[PDB]
Amino acid sequence: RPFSDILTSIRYWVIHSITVPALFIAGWLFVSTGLAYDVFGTPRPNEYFTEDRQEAPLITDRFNALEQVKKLSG
Amino acid sequence: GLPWYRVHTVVINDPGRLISVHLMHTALVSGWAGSMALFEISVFDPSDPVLNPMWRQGMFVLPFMTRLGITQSWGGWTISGETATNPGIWSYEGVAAAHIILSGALFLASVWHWTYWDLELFRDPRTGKTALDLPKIFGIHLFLSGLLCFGFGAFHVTGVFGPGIWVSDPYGLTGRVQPVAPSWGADGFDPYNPGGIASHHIAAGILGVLAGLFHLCVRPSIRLYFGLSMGSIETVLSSSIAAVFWAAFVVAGTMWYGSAATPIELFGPTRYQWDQGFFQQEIQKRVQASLAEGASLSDAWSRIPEKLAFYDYIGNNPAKGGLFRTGAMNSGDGIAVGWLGHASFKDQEGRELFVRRMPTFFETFPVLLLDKDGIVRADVPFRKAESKYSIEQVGVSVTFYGGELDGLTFTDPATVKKYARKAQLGEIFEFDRSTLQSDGVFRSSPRGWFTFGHVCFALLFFFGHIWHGARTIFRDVFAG
Amino acid sequence: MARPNPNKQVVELNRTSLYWGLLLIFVLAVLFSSYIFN
Amino acid sequence: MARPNPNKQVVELNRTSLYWGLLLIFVLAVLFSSYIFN
Amino acid sequence: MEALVYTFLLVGTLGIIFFSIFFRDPPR
Amino acid sequence: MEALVYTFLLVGTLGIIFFSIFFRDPPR
Amino acid sequence: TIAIGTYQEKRTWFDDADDWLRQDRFVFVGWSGLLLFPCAYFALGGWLTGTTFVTSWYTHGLATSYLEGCNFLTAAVSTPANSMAHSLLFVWGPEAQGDFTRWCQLGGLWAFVALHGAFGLIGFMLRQFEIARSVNLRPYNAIAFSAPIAVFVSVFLIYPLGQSGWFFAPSFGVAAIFRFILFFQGFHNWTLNPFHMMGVAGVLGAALLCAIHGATVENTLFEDAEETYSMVTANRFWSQIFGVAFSNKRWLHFFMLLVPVTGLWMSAIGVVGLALNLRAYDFVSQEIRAAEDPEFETFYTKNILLNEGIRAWMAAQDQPHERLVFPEEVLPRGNAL
Amino acid sequence: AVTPSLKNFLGSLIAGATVLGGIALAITAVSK
Amino acid sequence: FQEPGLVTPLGTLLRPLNSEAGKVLPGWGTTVLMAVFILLFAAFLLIILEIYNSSLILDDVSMSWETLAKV
Amino acid sequence: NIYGLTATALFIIIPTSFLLILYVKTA
Amino acid sequence: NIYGLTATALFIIIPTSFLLILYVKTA
Amino acid sequence: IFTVRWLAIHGIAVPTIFFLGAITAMQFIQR
Ligand code: CLA
Ligand code: CLA
Ligand SMILES: C=Cc1c(C)c2cc3nc(c4c5[nH]c(cc6nc(cc1[nH]2)C(C)=C6CC)c(C)c5C(=O)[C@@H]4C(=O)OC)[C@@H](CCC(=O)OC/C=C(\C)CCC[C@H](C)CCC[C@H](C)CCCC(C)C)[C@@H]3C
Ligand SMILES: CC(C)=CCC/C(C)=C/CC/C(C)=C/CC/C(C)=C/CC/C(C)=C/CC/C(C)=C/CC/C(C)=C/CC/C(C)=C/CC/C(C)=C/CC1=CC(=O)C(C)=C(C)C1=O
Ligand SMILES: CCCCCCCCCCCCCCCC(=O)OC[C@H](COP(=O)(O)OC[C@@H](O)CO)OC(=O)CCCCCCCCCCCCCCC
Ligand SMILES: CCCCCCCCCCCCCCCC(=O)OC[C@H](COP(=O)(O)OC[C@@H](O)CO)OC(=O)CCCCCCCCCCCCCCC
Ligand SMILES: CCCCCCCCCCCCCCCC(=O)OC[C@H](COP(=O)(O)OC[C@@H](O)CO)OC(=O)CCCCCCCCCCCCCCC
Ligand SMILES: CCCCCCCCCCCCCCCC(=O)OC[C@H](COP(=O)(O)OC[C@@H](O)CO)OC(=O)CCCCCCCCCCCCCCC
Ligand SMILES: CC1=C(/C=C/C(C)=C/C=C/C(C)=C/C=C/C=C(C)/C=C/C=C(C)/C=C/C2=C(C)CCCC2(C)C)C(C)(C)CCC1
Ligand SMILES: CC1=C(/C=C/C(C)=C/C=C/C(C)=C/C=C/C=C(C)/C=C/C=C(C)/C=C/C2=C(C)CCCC2(C)C)C(C)(C)CCC1
Repeated sequence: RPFSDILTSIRYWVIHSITVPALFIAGWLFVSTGLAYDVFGTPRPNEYFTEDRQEAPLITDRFNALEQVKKLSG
Repeated sequence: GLPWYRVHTVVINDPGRLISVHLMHTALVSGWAGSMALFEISVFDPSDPVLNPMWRQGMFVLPFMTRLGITQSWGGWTISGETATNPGIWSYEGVAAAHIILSGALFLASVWHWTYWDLELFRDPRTGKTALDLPKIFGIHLFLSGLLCFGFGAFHVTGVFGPGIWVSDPYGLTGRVQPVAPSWGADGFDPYNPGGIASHHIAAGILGVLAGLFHLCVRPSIRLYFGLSMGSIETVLSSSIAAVFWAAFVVAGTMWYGSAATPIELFGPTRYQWDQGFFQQEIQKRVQASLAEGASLSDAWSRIPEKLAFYDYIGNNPAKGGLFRTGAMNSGDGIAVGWLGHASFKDQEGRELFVRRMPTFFETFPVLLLDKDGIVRADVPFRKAESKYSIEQVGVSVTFYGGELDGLTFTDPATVKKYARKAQLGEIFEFDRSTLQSDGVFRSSPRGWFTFGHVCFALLFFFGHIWHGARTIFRDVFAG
Repeated sequence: MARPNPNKQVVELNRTSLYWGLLLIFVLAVLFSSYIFN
Repeated sequence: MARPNPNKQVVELNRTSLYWGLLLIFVLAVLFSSYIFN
Repeated sequence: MEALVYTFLLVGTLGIIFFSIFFRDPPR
Repeated sequence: MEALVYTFLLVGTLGIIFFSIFFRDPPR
Repeated sequence: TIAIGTYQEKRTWFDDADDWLRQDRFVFVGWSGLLLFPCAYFALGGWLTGTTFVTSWYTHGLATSYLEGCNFLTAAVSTPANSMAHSLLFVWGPEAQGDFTRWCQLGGLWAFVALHGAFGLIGFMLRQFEIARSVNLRPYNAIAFSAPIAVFVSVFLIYPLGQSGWFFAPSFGVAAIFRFILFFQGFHNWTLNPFHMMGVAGVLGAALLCAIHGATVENTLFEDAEETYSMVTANRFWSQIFGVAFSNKRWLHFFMLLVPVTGLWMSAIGVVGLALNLRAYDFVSQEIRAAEDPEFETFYTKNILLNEGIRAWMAAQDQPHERLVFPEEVLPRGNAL
Repeated sequence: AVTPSLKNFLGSLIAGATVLGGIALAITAVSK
Repeated sequence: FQEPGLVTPLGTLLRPLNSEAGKVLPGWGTTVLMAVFILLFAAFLLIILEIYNSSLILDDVSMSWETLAKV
Repeated sequence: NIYGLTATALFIIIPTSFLLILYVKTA
Repeated sequence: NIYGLTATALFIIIPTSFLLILYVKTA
Repeated sequence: IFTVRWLAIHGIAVPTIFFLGAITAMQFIQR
């Protein structure tokens, strides 16, 4: 299927013109609404240093690491 | 004519000469084994198996013999230390002579097979051209390998007929050869259980016997026969090299991380034991238990064996040597002679201080003395640098508990500085560097050298596998 | 005794090969002797 | 420039000559080094 | 005496270069 | 270390003898 | 013997799958594609997602992502903390226990990227073999490509396995790779190692050969089958100028192939040597001579002093798990010498 | 015997088997 | 070249083994068994690797130097 | 440093001699 | 004894190599 | 309509445009 025919097709143009902005705004909202911070766990600029911990985190655990990160996080 | 790098390709389609060259290589290997064992015995010093074990003398081939029960020497001396019973026929010199004799016999066999290369055995009965039935040859050889594996598992290691194998306590204090009872539960799969080795060898031998019998009784399929091209012999070489470097990787890993097949009694401690404070934790727990019994601090510390304290020394760490720092470990920092004692540092006020042990990854770590809380209180400043918390200003003092210098105390700034620098490395020891003119730089125990060499060969053999597989798959275009 | 071996061949290498080999050995030597002596 | 030299010749020496030469140098060496070291 | 060994190696390498330059094997 | 030098000279000489025996030039 | 040499026999489903896979399409799927396209794809994703959203605030105590305000150079995918040791960090493993957010926080994404990328490299060189077989050509490309696989395995897999854990492996990122380079310089004295010397010689010689061959071929073209460029003219020119010139085209192109592969293989052997801390770090004779005679001083002594400075001034923050605090009087300085 | 890690390993194993089966079924269906 | 090789008692004893080189079965043979057993061996190797790595913890398994004293 | 001297001497002598013998045989 | 070692080494290298060069040229 | 080329291009592109939108919005975030 040569590229020229698909490029000149009207159906292609309309469907891509309606979908591309949808994905663009989807990403915009996904980052601006803060869902990215929660899903990927990156702290926002105002909770890097919780009041209990004023230094950088440190793990010191291999198996029992989950609640360790819970304590370090938040 | 052929290039310099193809001279050995003549034997590809000449089975007799192939047999001859393989015998000759086996002869070289056995002769190396014998000669290295003889030199090994000629150089070894069994005077002090406590603070001068075999692994500190650059003993590479002897530990493998020691692992499988051979402990007695014809010279009377024994690895355990005593003179023991009569050596018997099976001794280190015995194994060396046996390997040399075997190498010579294989040399004669190789010469015989070289002279007589044309044999009806290799010729196809149907057609005059020479042919080799690779699947069936594999069948016989796998059958033999399975039989040998089952025999080793059920007779030698098990102790039913043989002596068994080496086993030692977790902390490598007392260890020697015994029979091993096979373990069939899940506990037999952990790396640190000899019964795992016994059960493994038995089961692997049985399954190898079954697989060899099958490959003997059944012939390949046409689709497989032409896809894998088992007609040619090159594919066999490629697959063999693949399995070989897999084995090399596995063996190197098992050596480096430590397993029941490499006891620290005769291979040296592993670096991860020093990193995680294995022996340090052991000594601390034992001394704490002794103190709880009511004995005084000096009395409690005096109970610790010299061997256990020696294992907690940075010098005994394979990850500290140098690529070109050749020689035995003793050539690096002398031969250990006695243990001075656990050195405790206390400041003028009374608080106890502890030197920050050098991490295994550094080479010149500055010395710091830490308080129980974890705050730096004293430290030797950089050379000819400004001083604020040096030894003199704080005036720390050192007292030795246990060992040779038990009870003695010192307050001289130079002496305490030197002893703090020493304790940085772990437990302090007295070394007679004059005997071998020790250069003062650490070397790598046999474990590190074995791992290095075998991993390098593993990579090279991966490349060899790729090359020979490439030639095999592309035979037609390569030929012309 | 067996008949003469059919697949007998001889090895050859021209002057370029000799120069390459000698240069390789000498370069490796000058590179590694510094560490061998230590 | 002058014309090509007419009496230009090339030196040759066969394998026997090489073996003789090497054996002479090595024999002289083994004989005299014992005194050179002294 | 290591210095003499180093100079020997360097001069030998230079000799190999010289011989490769001026005494080339004519093609075929 | 003179021993190694002497041994090198001796084994080198034996090598020359061996090559002169087995690797002879066929005359003409 | 029982049947013919696999001409037709029966059209089993395997034959149909093979025919579909090896179709002459825009993209050659092939069998190796089943192993290459998925894994490699994930690897790329595993990096880009890793560079974009997740953070390294817990493994290394650093901010390495666009979300936290990092340039393209600074952003990176950080290795798991040293506590994780040599765990493979399976998302279903005990460390993460199926919690994706905590799996990302612990740094398992680095392990994801590394493992899937290694398998992608395997699939790629299998693809090279497959296409070479399909076109009836010698697979010298696979032999050439074996070198980068060797370097990747020796640097990203063998090295951390030889060290305490994954923590000391390179972290995917430009600034991270620069940190790794300076880290080897400071601790292992990697520049002094003979194997690195041989590898750098190979690499620079490869670049030299590329440039010279391009210039020579482009400057001996015939006026306008037969070879476009005059080989005799080029041979004469490079024999007059340099002294030695190539006489056989096949040998020349094979040499171009041979140089870089050897260089990188030797460098990989050197990195393997470092993985066990077997480092060509010191000359004992020079060190003792400098010790006995303070006046004596060479460039090597200055390099050793610089390495000491690097270690002392970087270990404070490069290895947080050690909890290292250095009093200001302890850090090396030039004037204190 | 019923430790959670074994459960997770078996889950991963069945997931990989599912992936392989899906790929094989897709290849067979698309081919014919 | 047509003349066969030397005749030996061991040689004639061992002829039956190296006698039908090239003989092959029709069809796919037992390749399904190869699928099954390759997969089983892969599972076994994965079990061992996760046992040694400690990523798979078992109640009986201790996976440490302290287990030498045990049994 | 005797080990270094002997190792270096062997590495110079054995392989270069090896090559020279082959080349002499070729011509 | 450095002088003896260097003299011996020179006497083994220069003349034998000299012979080898000529022989290589002849063949 | 569902060719492998289509699948490849869409699988590459869709995350690409999604991430470009995410990044451009991400740049405007007040620090
Ligand atoms: C089981 C191991 C094994 C076996 C049986 C073979 C057998 C063969 N190989 Mg393969 N090969 C192997 C491993 C093996 N190889 C590995 C590991 C590599 C990667 C390094 C290669 C790379 C390789 C290449 C690139 C080529 C071959 C070729 C060949 C054929 C001719 C041998 C040759 O090169 O001329 C004889 C070689 C020499 C006389 C030179 C030896 C000098 C060496 C390099 C230095 C001395 C080393 C030392 C004395 C011994 C080290 C021992 C160490 C292993 C512990 C022959 C069929 C050639 C071939 O088939 O082409 C048609 C070919 O081109 N091999
Ligand atoms: C062919 C492509 C391919 C390959 C080679 C890999 C390979 C890998 N992946 Mg990736 N992955 C893939 C596709 C692939 N994956 C796809 C398509 C997805 C999206 C769904 C993922 C998503 C993914 C994640 C999210 C993770 C991995 C991880 C891993 C690693 C561990 C896998 C493991 O141990 O599981 C177990 C392995 C197997 C099941 C392999 C087969 C073993 C045999 C065949 C089992 C035989 C059992 C039995 C006989 C059959 C079942 C019978 C039963 C029905 C009764 C490994 C490097 C993990 C990792 O290490 O990351 C750090 C991880 O976290 N992958
Ligand atoms: C840093 C230098 C460097 C790079 C980036 C590079 C890259 C490449 N070389 C290739 C080929 C080659 N390279 C070759 C020789 C060499 N290549 C060299 C050095 C490099 N080669 C050197 C020095 C040599 C000499 C030996 C050969 C002989 C070939 C080829 O045949 C091949 C080709 O055809 O080129 C056009 C391509 C392989 C495609 C691929 O990975 O398949 C897809 C596989 C994937 C995606 C899996 C790998 C995943 C990786 C390992 C995980 C990390 C991914 C992150 C994005 C990493 C980011 C890191 C940050 C620091 C930025 C690719 C374009
Ligand atoms: C007292 C004194 C003497 C002081 C010396 C001090 C001192 C420091 C000495 C240097 C020490 C030293 C030698 C160190 C280097 C050691 C070192 C690291 C060696 C690496 C060795 C090694 C085995 C590494 C393996 C890697 C390897 C394979 C590298 C190869 C490098 C190499 C040879 C590259 C090629 C270089 C080169 C100049 C090629 C040009 C080729 C050329 C003439 C092409 C021209 C040309 C082009 C055409 O296109 C066509 C068509 C034709 C026809 C043609 O002709
Ligand atoms: C204990 C027993 C002894 C053990 C040791 C045995 C050693 C055996 C001999 C090994 C060496 C063989 C050498 C062959 C040498 C040789 O003649 O090879 C020639 C070969 C090409 O030859 P051809 O195949 O074209 O020749 C066809 C026929 O005519 C035969 O030559 O080149 C190579 O394959 C690579 C050569 C080495 C690499 C060359 C380039 C890189 C090195 C140069 C670096 C210079 C420095 C640059 C940076 C500063
Ligand atoms: C500083 C610059 C360098 C200075 C040094 C230069 C050195 C130049 C080379 C000198 C050496 C030349 C050697 C030629 C060697 C050579 O090839 O000669 C060959 C020559 C006979 O050759 P033809 O004349 O028959 O050959 C004709 C042509 O084919 C060319 O050979 O024999 C001699 O004249 C005597 C040779 C030495 C004496 C041989 C017998 C006695 C010594 C052997 C003793 C063995 C031990 C027995 C007792 C244990
Ligand atoms: C006015 C300019 C003066 C320049 C002087 C410098 C000249 C350098 C000549 C290098 C020749 C290397 C040996 C070639 C041996 C030889 O005979 O090669 C011959 C070879 C050509 O081979 P053919 O094409 O005839 O091969 C045909 C095939 O069938 C194989 O025979 O030359 C090349 O391919 C290029 C090699 C460049 C390699 C450059 C390496 C440079 C290393 C320098 C090391 C210095 C160490 C210093 C220590 C202090
Ligand atoms: C069939 C696959 C279906 C899609 C699986 C999900 C993929 C998307 C992942 C997004 C993150 C979700 C976070 C939960 C992550 C998660 O799924 O954990 C689920 C589970 C652990 O969860 P728990 O046991 O704690 O949960 C208990 C219940 O509430 C059920 O979750 O782990 C597994 O049993 C295996 C999961 C494998 C999932 C990865 C599939 C790929 C395996 C590797 C295949 C290699 C094949 C190689 C062939 C040669
Ligand atoms: C005949 C006989 C006899 C005797 C015999 C003998 C005595 C033998 C010996 C033998 C021997 C005595 C052998 C030896 C061998 C050795 C070897 C085989 C070695 C090898 C080596 C190698 C291979 C190396 C390598 C290397 C090096 C050098 C280092 C590093 C690198 C490398 C790896 C390269 C008698 C009379 C009794 C009787 C009859 C039989
Ligand atoms: C992890 C994960 C996964 C997967 C993932 C993936 C698959 C991803 C992908 C991803 C992707 C696929 C991404 C992409 C991205 C892209 C980007 C991010 C781009 C960018 C670009 C740019 C930035 C550009 C720029 C430029 C240009 C070139 C043009 C103009 C100029 C400039 C320079 C501006 C899994 C399933 C395993 C699990 C879950 C999670």
